[PDB]
Amino acid sequence: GYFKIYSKHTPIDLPQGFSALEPLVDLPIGINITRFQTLL
Amino acid sequence: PLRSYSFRPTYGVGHQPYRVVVLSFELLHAPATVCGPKKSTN
Repeated sequence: GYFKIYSKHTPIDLPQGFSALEPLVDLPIGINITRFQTLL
Repeated sequence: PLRSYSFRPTYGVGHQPYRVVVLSFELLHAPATVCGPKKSTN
């Protein structure tokens, strides 16, 4: 029931490197996410 | 359908304005997010 977001920002298909995303936010939200869509 | 209490500042103790706060609690499987102070030692 927790919504966890990890994130990482880098300056550069996708790069052929390794970088570990770090914990950004854990939120007690409560919803039951099943689908999602990007916002621009 | 509904009448009125109509208190006076002289009523018997009896029927007098009494404030009530019912603090219902929850224990759903969703994560708990309301908690007590959790005091801390030195």
